[PDB]
Amino acid sequence: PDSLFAGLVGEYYGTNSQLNNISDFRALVDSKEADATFEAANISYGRGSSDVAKGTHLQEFLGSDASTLSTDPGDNTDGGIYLQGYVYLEAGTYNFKVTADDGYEITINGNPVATVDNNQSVYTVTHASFTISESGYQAIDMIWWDQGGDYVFQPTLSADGGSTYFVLDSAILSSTGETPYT
Ligand SMILES: O[C@@H]1[C@H](O)[C@H](O)CO[C@H]1O
Ligand SMILES: [Ca+2]
Ligand SMILES: [Ca+2]
Ligand SMILES: [Ca+2]
Ligand SMILES: [Ca+2]
Repeated sequence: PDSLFAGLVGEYYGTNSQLNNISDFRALVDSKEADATFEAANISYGRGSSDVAKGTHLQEFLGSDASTLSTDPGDNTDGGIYLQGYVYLEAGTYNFKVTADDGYEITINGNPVATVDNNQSVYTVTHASFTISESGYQAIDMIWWDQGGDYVFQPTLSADGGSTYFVLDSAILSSTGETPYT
């Protein structure tokens, strides 16, 4: 049985190898069990300095979500997160606008909808629009990593053509696709 909560299933992975791109982080996820798990209920993390994978920087980064950490990871030089679950969206057009250091990839219903395939100091990209064909819980996943140094990750989503944006949080997230009453 998987727990039902108003959030995405979060996994954190650390490494002492360099993360240069999405492929490197995905390979890290493939390589071992998560160094920690958590509930991603308010997906607006950071900013901080001095490596997300060192000390208590991950806790600080995750903020409001860190109280659900399964463990306190040890130090690593590089690290990142893999989030998966569901997001309630009505049928229509949407686009992400994401602030991040380093890179990331967000997919909805298996298709990438926001990609930065490289390291970067903090930068905000307004991504291309995508459509949702049927109202309901949509499958969503995210990866994000830090190669070192500073770190931040705030995807925001617009339903109104880029006029307003919102953070993905417990209002609309579901870990399993069932309706959370938590
Ligand atoms: O956080 C930043 C970014 O990772 C950049 O790519 C290299 O410098 C680090 O300090
Ligand atoms: Ca794994
Ligand atoms: Ca730690
Ligand atoms: Ca590094
Ligand atoms: Ca960084």
